[PDB]
Amino acid sequence: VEINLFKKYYDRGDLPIAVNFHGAHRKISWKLEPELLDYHLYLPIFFEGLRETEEPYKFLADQGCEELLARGGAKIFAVLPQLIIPIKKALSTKSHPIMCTTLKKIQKLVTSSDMIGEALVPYYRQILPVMNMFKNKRLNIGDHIDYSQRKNENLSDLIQETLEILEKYGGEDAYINIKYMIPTYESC
Amino acid sequence: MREVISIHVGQGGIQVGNACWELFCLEHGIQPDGQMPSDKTIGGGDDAFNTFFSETGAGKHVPRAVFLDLEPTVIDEVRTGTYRQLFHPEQLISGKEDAANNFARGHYTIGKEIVDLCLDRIRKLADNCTGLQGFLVFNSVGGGTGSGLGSLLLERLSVDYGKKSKLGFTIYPSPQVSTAVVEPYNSILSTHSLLEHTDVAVMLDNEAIYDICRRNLDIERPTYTNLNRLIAQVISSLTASLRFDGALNVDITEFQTNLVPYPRIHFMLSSYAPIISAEKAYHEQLSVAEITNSAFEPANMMAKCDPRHGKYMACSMMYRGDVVPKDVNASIATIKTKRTIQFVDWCPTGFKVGINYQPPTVVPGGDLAKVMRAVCMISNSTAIAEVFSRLDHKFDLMYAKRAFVHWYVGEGMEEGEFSEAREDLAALEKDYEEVGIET
Amino acid sequence: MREIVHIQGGQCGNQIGAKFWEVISDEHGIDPTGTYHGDSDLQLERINVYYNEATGGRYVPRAILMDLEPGTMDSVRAGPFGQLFRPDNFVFGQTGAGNNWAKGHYTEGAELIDSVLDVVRKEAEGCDCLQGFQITHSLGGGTGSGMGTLLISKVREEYPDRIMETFSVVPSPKVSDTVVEPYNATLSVHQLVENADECMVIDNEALYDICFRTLKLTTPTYGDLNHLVSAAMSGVTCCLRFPGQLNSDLRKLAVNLIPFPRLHFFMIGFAPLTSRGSQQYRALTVPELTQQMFDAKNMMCAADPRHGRYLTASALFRGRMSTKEVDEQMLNVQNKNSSYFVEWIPNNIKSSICDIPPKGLKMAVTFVGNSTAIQEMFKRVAEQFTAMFRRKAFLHWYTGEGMDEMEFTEAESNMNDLVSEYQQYQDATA
Amino acid sequence: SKKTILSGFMKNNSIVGFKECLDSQLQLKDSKSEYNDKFQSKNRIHRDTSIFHIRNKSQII
Amino acid sequence: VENPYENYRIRKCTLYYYLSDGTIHVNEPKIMNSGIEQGVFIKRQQIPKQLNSTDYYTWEDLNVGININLFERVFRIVDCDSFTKEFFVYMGKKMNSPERVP
Ligand SMILES: Nc1nc2c(ncn2[C@@H]2O[C@H](COP(=O)(O)OP(=O)(O)OP(=O)(O)O)[C@@H](O)[C@H]2O)c(=O)[nH]1
Ligand SMILES: Nc1nc2c(ncn2[C@@H]2O[C@H](COP(=O)(O)OP(=O)(O)O)[C@@H](O)[C@H]2O)c(=O)[nH]1
Ligand SMILES: [Mg+2]
Repeated sequence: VEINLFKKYYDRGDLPIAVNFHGAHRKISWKLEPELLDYHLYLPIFFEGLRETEEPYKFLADQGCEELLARGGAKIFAVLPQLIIPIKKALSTKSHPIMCTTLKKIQKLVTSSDMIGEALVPYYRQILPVMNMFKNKRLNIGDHIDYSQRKNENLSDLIQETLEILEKYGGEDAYINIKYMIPTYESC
Repeated sequence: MREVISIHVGQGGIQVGNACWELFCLEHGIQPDGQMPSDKTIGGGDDAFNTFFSETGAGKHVPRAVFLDLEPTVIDEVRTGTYRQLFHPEQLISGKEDAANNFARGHYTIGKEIVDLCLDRIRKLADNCTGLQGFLVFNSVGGGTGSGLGSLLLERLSVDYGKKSKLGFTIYPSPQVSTAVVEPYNSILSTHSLLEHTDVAVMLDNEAIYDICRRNLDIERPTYTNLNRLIAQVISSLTASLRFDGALNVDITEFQTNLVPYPRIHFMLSSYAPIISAEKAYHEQLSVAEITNSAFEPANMMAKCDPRHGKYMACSMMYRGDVVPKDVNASIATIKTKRTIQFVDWCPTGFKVGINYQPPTVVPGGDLAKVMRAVCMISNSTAIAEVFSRLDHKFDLMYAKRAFVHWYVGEGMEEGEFSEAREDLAALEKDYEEVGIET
Repeated sequence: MREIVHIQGGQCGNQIGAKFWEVISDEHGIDPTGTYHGDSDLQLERINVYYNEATGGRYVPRAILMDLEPGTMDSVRAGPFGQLFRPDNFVFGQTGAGNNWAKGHYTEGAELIDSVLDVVRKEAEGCDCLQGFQITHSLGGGTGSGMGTLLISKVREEYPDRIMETFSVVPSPKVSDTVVEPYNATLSVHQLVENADECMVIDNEALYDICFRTLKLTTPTYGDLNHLVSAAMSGVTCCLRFPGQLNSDLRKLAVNLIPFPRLHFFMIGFAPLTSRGSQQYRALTVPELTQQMFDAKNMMCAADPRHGRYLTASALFRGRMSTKEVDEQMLNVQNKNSSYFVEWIPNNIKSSICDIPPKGLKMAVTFVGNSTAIQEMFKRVAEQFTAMFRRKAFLHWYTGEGMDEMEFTEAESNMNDLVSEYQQYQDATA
Repeated sequence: SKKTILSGFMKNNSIVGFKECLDSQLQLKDSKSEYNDKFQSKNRIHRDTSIFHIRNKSQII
Repeated sequence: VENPYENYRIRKCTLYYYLSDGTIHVNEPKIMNSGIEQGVFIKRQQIPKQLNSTDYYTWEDLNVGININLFERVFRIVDCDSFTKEFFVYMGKKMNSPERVP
């Protein structure tokens, strides 16, 4: 798309979000509370916004999406099928921080509500191949300490953790599916 | 009263078994129909065939052999061949579906339905035998069915019979020449399987015999049959002392008393001489000294290995012909003298010598010529670790990112078996390195 | 034993079989009346692979003809050797698919496929030991790309452990004969990737290029192209029907060629091919056989092999010949062209020898190579597909028959994902 | 009568360059294979030892 | 073989030879209660004298009361159209006496 969907939907102005941050680092206040909010109209857009690369949209979309996932409740299950394309394309954007953020978002999605792993099981073909290529790549600094784990950009460790948490909830067929998609995966 | 049983598995096993069985029949004077001719007798003595054949009571003879395969093409061809009247027609066990180079298929899926018939035939053949010496087993290692069936048969036999000696004549894949692409996997798995179950193994790779045929036989376009004839001659030289009179006989049981310093190290490499054509052989002396020098010449090793890269552990060598023990001892003196051949320190003398009287026979239409004196040498040496190292590296390259592994996972074998063979070969390498150091 | 049945659909596959069958019959010495008049005894030993015996001593091909319009089969019946086919196996519709994948996969094909499924079930049950199935079809046509694919899915559902072979003619963008080609090509490959055990891609454009350059013949025709395809098909399974040093059936090729389950798209080629004028002068030797093997222009596809790296290669030779020179030539070809061969698979070549030559040739070669060069094919196909789909052009005909654009979007996503995953192993390093 | 005997019936339904291949390349006997070149030869209890050494430079192939 | 009433069947078909380009066509007319898929037997194409040969048929190679080899099958030509009689007498090619079909 020529212009980002979150861009043309934020200058749209119908977002209930406003940064207005007076806190430790940053925060966002909302003129609409989630129980009034309809997730069908908004969650695809928020997951779409993760692809955006220039400020303040990245922070806005990240915070909104994570808090929606946290306090959505059972409503996430219904909007699951629509979310597959944005999370696939954001992962395909091949940018390192974008993969890190969307990786964390997938983790919080899977752990957010129950009875969603089985529903996502048919959908590995969309989302795993991007992680397949970079599972191999990793840093080998040697003896020395790594001081950088304060923030999480180690793509290999993060994807391995996501595979672990994903399989812990997927079920019986999840293991064979993920092994089929990525060969080097190891049983847990 | 002394006998051995021959097992052939795989297409390579069959194509070498037919070659060696032609040689045995010609050497014992048996017509391909199996009947010794009423007139025209070439073999004196009695029960000479008893090592490899058994009398039917009146007339012909049946070999003490069994043929195993899962793909019926070669079995049908041999049953349509001229040796149709020779073999018992229900010991040529043929399956329906080939394992298709898949070791897991040949060890877990389709070999289990043929193993019962094979063991029943083994029991039936062994019941006739009275002084069972041992079993010979032939199989190309770079094949799924060959490797899997050989492993399963050795596994069953080691528990069914126990202490009976078995000799595996394996044809390992060449260093860089190869026909398939998956052969390192099944080679490593099969060697792991047979390491703890075979008493003696012989190296028979292809590039070495290729270069021997090129350099000596002067053949530029050779085929598999000439190779099989060479291995057949090696077999005949190995077992001629068992059934033929000689000044210093050597039994198969007199190998596990002479060539295996430790239970782990039982892979040996062979050599044979002379290799020379009838257009060429008749201008030279073919004397014992020069023939035994050609025997230890490194480029004439039957397997693609360099003996100069390691020490020698033991060497058992058999002469057949009109050799003289004084001449043999004098030649061994020179061999011990020479510089480039050095032995391990804890082995003061490492030679076993055998002498047999009658020269090796020649196959009509073959390649070799007739000579009084022939030498077949079997050596255990520290230099053999290089092939294990290189096959380990080749296996490592493909197993690094789990290539071709799912076609083995999907036939019932678990994931962790490959690493077992890997660690076994690592232990073997460490064992060779530890033994090879001086005190 | 370990025999194969034949199933073909659409006019393209019908024409392919219409040459493949008399190619096989001429190899086996079978007359158009089905009575054996051959010379060699080996011509009948493995005759059970493709032929069934009937009373009166004749042989019948075990082929199943399907089509949604009867003109093509009514024409192929009048062709040479057309009487061999059993009239029972003909299954045809009365409406036609209109080159419409949706209509040939949802509305008409789903209804019609019951009878052809029954007949193929009967054929598979009849044979003693099933080895696999083979299909020939073109992905530029509606009835083919729909019914063939749904048939592949149905057959795979019932016979998971058998072999599935398909010869796909994919639409090239240069010589295009139908406006709606990209839509059905993409929709078909989406289903084919997850069901077919092996697929071999052929281009009419590459066929014309070979005919014009190597053969140097004035008038190429569909007969010549079909004969190319027929010789290529026969070369694969000849070693299954005839003895050799290293017999290598479809399972052995599958094990030796496919590294990962989703990569089973190959390109094939045949040698030698020479013009009529220079056919006498050339002296058949394995070195020229191999140099014409690995020549880029000799490949049956518009994909350029030196634009990518070979995952693996396989060659099947025909004729009496020594193995030392064979594998030595293979080694020489590897040492001379190490840059085009992927580095983490050492010795990535399979070689097989069959002792029986094709009819009239001193020596022959069939090459099958799995390389990274085929990514550009899917690249151009997807480019045309998205160029057409961005405007929703020609979409109402497909969506008026129960399917929606979500299917097209998912098909494009999976197609591009396949392209990316196929390109992945090209740049992988140890 | 040079190039206007031509029509759609005749021209397309005629294979051009892939008919029977030229002779002097047809010369293999299909039934004659390996194991029959050698193992199906005949075999004999006493071989024929006569060998000839021609005074001609051996042809190269 | 298995038919109780019959042991040998007879199929009847018509032959057309186009004079524009020398192509040949064969087709068998439909017969009610026959249980045979009857239609075109040979497409409009040139037919060589033998299989895998480039020697084709010409109009002077056709006659009545004679056997013709089409793709290893042997047809017997028993009767000819009237127009063919005038054509052959105009060209000067003689005909034999036509009989009736067994
Ligand atoms: N020396 C020698 N080796 C052979 C011969 N034929 C095959 N081989 C070896 O066998 C290996 C492949 O295995 P094969 O023996 O051909 O087949 P297999 O062991 O029966 O296993 P499958 O192919 O699955 O049936 C090749 O790498 C060759 O090195 C032969 O005639 N002589
Ligand atoms: N090789 C070959 N290709 C053909 C032949 N006839 C048609 N084609 C190709 O098939 C394509 C059309 O396929 P189509 O008829 O729509 O397939 P269908 O829908 O299954 O009948 C054209 O692009 C042609 O290039 C033939 O006789 N041989
Ligand atoms: Mg085999």
